[PDB]
Amino acid sequence: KVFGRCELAAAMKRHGLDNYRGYSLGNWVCAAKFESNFNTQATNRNTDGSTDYGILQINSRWWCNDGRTPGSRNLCNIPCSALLSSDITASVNCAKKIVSDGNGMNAWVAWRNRCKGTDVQAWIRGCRL
Ligand SMILES: [Pt+4]
Ligand SMILES: [Pt+4]
Repeated sequence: KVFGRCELAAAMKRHGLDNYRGYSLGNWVCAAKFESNFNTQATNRNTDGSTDYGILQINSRWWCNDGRTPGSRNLCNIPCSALLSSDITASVNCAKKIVSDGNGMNAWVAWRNRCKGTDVQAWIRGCRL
């Protein structure tokens, strides 16, 4: 599913991401925009053999099992395919674990490079939240 910007903001808010570990909603919407262009079915292969999955491009090296990443850790306890669903619940629950790990949202390279320190409130502007 390809989310609309405000539709996604509303689903993220409902799943408890607004101000989760101090990151306002706009940060999460911005990260999703640049990670996956709001497409729950986005996959991207990394040079190390791991793959990133879903709306927040969560990586198979640490976070999910895809059966093809030798020595992967599966910290979210979830098949990576579950992260591609039109229901964002699995992605949200896993992202909460990731952002709690010590490095906050810096774990998402596009958030670091494209969202961090920008006016992220613009991403929720005009939305009925
Ligand atoms: Pt469809
Ligand atoms: Pt909804």
